[PDB]
Amino acid sequence: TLEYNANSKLITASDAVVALSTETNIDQINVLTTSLIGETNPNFTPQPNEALSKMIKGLFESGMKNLQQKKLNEALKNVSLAIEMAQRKRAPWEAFAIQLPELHFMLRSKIDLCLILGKHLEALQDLDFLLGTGLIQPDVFVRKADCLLKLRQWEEARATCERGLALAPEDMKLRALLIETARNLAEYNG
Amino acid sequence: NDAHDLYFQIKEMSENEKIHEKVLKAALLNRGAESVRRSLKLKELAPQINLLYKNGSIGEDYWKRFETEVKLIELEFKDTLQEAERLQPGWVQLFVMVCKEICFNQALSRRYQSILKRKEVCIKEWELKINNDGRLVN
Amino acid sequence: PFESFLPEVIAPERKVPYNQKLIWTGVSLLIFLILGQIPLYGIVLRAMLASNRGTLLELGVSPIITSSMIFQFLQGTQLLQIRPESKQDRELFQIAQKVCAIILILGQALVVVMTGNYGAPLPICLLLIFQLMFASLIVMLLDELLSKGYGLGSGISLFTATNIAEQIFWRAFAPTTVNSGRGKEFEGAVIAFFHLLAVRKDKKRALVEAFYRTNLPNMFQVLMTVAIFLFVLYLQGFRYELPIRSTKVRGQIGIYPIKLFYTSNTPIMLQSALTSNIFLISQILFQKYPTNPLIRLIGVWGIQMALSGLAYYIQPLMSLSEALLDPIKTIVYITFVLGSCAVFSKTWIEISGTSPRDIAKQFKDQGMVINGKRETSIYRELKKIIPTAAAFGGATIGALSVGSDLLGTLGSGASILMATTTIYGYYEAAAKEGGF
Amino acid sequence: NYEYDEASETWPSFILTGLLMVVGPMTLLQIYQFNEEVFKNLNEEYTSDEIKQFRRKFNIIIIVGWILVAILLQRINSNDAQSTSHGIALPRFLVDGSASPLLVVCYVALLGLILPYFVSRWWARTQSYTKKGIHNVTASNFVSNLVNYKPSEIVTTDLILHWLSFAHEFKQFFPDLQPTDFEKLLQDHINRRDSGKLNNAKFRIVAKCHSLLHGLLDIACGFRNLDIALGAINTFKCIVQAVPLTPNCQILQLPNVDKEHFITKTGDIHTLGKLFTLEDAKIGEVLGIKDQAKLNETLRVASHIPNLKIIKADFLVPGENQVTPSSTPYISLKVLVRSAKQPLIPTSLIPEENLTEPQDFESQRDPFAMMSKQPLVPYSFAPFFPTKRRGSWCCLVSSQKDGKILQTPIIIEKLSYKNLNDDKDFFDKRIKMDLTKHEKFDINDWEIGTIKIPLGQPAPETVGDFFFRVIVKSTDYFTTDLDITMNMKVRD
Amino acid sequence: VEFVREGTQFLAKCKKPDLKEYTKIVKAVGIGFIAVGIIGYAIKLIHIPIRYVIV
Amino acid sequence: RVDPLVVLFLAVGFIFSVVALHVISKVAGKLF
Repeated sequence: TLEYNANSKLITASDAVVALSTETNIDQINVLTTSLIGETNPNFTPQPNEALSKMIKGLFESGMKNLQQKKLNEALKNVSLAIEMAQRKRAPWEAFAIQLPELHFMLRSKIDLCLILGKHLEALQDLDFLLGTGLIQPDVFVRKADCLLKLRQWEEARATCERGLALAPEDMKLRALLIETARNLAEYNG
Repeated sequence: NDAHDLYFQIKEMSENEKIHEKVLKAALLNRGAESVRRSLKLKELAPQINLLYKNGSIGEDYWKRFETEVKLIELEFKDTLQEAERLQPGWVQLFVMVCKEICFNQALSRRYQSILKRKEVCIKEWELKINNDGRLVN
Repeated sequence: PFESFLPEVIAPERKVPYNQKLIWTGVSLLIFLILGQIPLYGIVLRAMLASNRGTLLELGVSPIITSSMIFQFLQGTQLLQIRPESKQDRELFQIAQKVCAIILILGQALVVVMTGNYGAPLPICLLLIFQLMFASLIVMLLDELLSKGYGLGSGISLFTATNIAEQIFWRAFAPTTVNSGRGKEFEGAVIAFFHLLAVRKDKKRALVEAFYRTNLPNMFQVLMTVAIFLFVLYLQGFRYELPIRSTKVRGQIGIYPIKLFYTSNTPIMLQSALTSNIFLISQILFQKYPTNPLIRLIGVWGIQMALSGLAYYIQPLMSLSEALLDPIKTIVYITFVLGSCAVFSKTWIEISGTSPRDIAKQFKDQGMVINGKRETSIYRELKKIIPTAAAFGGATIGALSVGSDLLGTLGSGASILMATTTIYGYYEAAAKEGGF
Repeated sequence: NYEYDEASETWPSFILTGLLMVVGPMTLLQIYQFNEEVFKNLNEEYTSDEIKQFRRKFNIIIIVGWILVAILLQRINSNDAQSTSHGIALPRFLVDGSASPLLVVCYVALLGLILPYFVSRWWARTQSYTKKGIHNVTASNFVSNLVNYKPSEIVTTDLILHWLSFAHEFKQFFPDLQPTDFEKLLQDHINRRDSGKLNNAKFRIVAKCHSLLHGLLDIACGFRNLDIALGAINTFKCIVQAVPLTPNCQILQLPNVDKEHFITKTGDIHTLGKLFTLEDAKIGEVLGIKDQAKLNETLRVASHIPNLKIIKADFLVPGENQVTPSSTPYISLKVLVRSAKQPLIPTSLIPEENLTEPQDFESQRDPFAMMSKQPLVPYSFAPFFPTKRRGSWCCLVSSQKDGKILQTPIIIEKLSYKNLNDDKDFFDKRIKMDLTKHEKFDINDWEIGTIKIPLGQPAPETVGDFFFRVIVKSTDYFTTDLDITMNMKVRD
Repeated sequence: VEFVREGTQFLAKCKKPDLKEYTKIVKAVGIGFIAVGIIGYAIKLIHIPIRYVIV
Repeated sequence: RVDPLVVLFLAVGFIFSVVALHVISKVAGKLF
């Protein structure tokens, strides 16, 4: 079953245990309802909003400003808040070809900052998402193999370097990464 | 495992408890997005199933079942679109593109949400010793 | 062209494995063999054990064979104008097969039941018609089933090979006896051998008495037919393998086998049909007119073997005694049958579209070439291979038939050759495809 | 009309001949009637009794024919004995006595009941199984599992065990248990735990999992999915060796070690080469067993499992010298089965004779005949698997532009393990004295195996370099596998 | 006599079967021949007393 | 349109029907 709130207009399943599909569908319906309550015009167009994009850009600029001032802690926080706001306060029916590249452009800077700071697992997961969602470039496999070497996974690092060289065989950093991976693996087996 | 019956449940709840009007539109858009997603999935999976069947590795009844589901999805989409016409006057030309976009948007949203759970499985599998601030302590 | 909704077995959507194929073949064969041993209902030694006369298999496969040959002749004479570019005229020809076969079955059943010896006096006649119609339709459906893909091959060839093997085995292991004055003697070879060896208690005499047996089958014929079977099996593996390579998609290398038995049992069949027809014609002509110069010249029939006639000159030799009796008849008959087989094989390869020119055309179409030779010489290379193969295959088939009829085997060389070819086809297909 | 045997004077001879033609050949045929396996003895010394008992639990016709022949011959010899009169050999009471309706009723029964029922049973039984060897419901479940598979969910061993626990072939064995019980039994097997009462069912389903995992791998390669295929191979390894997947597993698959000591004491030994780097007694002191008669067995097991290594790999087309557009090439690998104890032999020392392909028509018409002539792989050392298995290597090829498996996996079974024998024990890693310049080292004694994989798809019609990825994994041990990339230079 | 010479020249270049292949050939073909012959003979023999009793 | 089992059943049914007709006629002639 499922109960319907009155003042918040949010649907919640009052059952003891629920499946995962039911829960994610109820969450999607809640998101769509919270968007429709806010958007006024009944015949809404897939055209993106303006004030939300302005706020997101302002937050991302305030986060990028701290790099020039050499504060690598609050810059990452501001970038994370910008990404969270972009993923939270944006209606689902907005243009996908405009909603995806902004996420890519902010996630790239977040990845660079997390890699420079010292966090490697978060950066590795961000690289994996960014590569599985449709972005394959030689500037991705370099960083992915870097993380996989920093947290000591040598077979995956070698496979990543090989797949990176199978796309841009003229690269000068993937070759050094492959040399280092081969050395570490030969010390690992011998 | 679908969002088809959840809209009907919300509809029967509205017929009794006088819920708002936009919840119906939300459930309808969700059902339309799911129908579009399933149609694209079947359109992309058809050749591999055909090859598995021709090679003799899937059976004889599953092929008929797949061919039946192919048109069951179209019937469901037509019913959803008729209901969209019934719910709002002149909302059939834009409903399709709205669903076409919310499908991709919510798929991307789920893919991005899954990384928090994806991050701990690798810790458990590789036996990492991660302290606070995400650094390694060997 | 027209619309027809006739019962037909649908082909499997996927390739059937070998075990199911073998089991379906065996089951269909068992059904066909059981169907031909049950007599009709209303009809009024055995007199029905030798031939399938008086059973539900009266017509048998005869209407199917007649429809096949008449439509094959109509296709060969180029009056249908078939074009393989369409996938509808083929189905039209296939349904023409059946619409001719069914009406031929109806006509033949009517003629047999209204003229045959079953009896002129309505319900009994209707039942006798329905039995034959249902049996022939069952046989046709079973052949179609075996041909659609559920069986190892065609149905007619399997049925003929089964009949041949059954006759060969019944001539040797027949439990029936014959009592003519002296006593009861088994009509088999091995059965009578063991019987005369056990009960007579005179082994030295019983061996010669059961080994020759001028009046009934004996053991010498069994040994001779086993030897001829082994030799025929040996001459089936002969093949000329010339190397070919592809030019469209490089990396496709193989061989093209050119067998020795290139015509594969056809010229001997043509020769046998011609000889039977001319012998029957001469016999009927001698029956009609007692004495005439030309009729006395062609053949003088007497006690039925004609004497001092051309039919006598072309009459086959049953044993070595007749051969030694008149050397001229042998030295004419051997050369006649060998030359006829060779000429028939050559004409058949020239007619049936298997001439070296057509093979060269197929090679040019597929894009293949010969390994160590050029492109403009495939025809000149096939001309030096295929005609000699066909001629010598025909000559060898004729010589095998002559030797088999001379040594006095349990079955003629033509029937053993047909059965061996039919079974070797299944064996070669199973080996090439791969199956248990 | 026929005349049936009235005085029993003809049918004895017929039955005697019928019996002889069957007895003679059978008696005649009764009168007429490459790879060293080192683990065949050491496997039966470590298998527990509960598995031995399970594997244990789960000519008279000639003599009777000769006695019947003797009886028939005695009866024949004991007997007393113009137009033609035909007769039959069968006795008279069979057709004219009181047993006349019995013959026809038995005929009608055997024709109408036994034939159609048995034929229908055989047809319904053969129409239910898949060409691969698994049920139709199991294949349907596997396809339905891979259809709605969220790509965000990461594949593990627990996921594939959960998928396996829904096989229909597990229900025919024990129609009382539930899929949760099957998953619990599989977890108990992998974690080396005791079930108490369902051991005879655990062993059964664990021995059955072989065909199920092979079919799942086939279907996953058919759907062009690499992660699920790799997970299936790893799960097969874990099921065979009875060990959960961890980083230091090549050293935990050994027969007699204690994890509570090795894990907590050492933390840098993860492979077998790193283990054989240490001395002879240091290995025992690290693994914590301190028993020489018991240390020699584990050292004989650890130095006899095969590791691979490439010598030369390229795309070859039969009858040409290069790859051209729309041609049909294949893959040619020259591997070297080595032990974890031997040092590396340089590729330059190979005399180049074993690496070249013969150029002859009989050799280039079918390039797999030379591969099909190698000896089989010996029996593996798996004391916890119920049945007895042979080794195997599952090789699958994928692409590098997108990362999708593009053909079903080839499974090789013939390979030569000559380099693992005990006569080449001088070639040890701890001597560090450049053992290539040794008195016993002859580079013509080391065997170089070959692996040929048909590509199944022709070369692209364009011109350029196209990269692939070949993976050759084992299915029994946790050894060193192959993972190489190679490109075909379509040059026209 | 030239025809026999060409025939022998063709027979020379042919590919005769060896012992290992001829054994498989004779085994398979003999098995098939016996399998069809025994079935035909048994069906022909069984139906004599049945056809006596029934008809 | 028609399956192999249908053909087998048709054949066995026709054969058994003919045999049953024979034996029924024989028994009827023997009794009366």
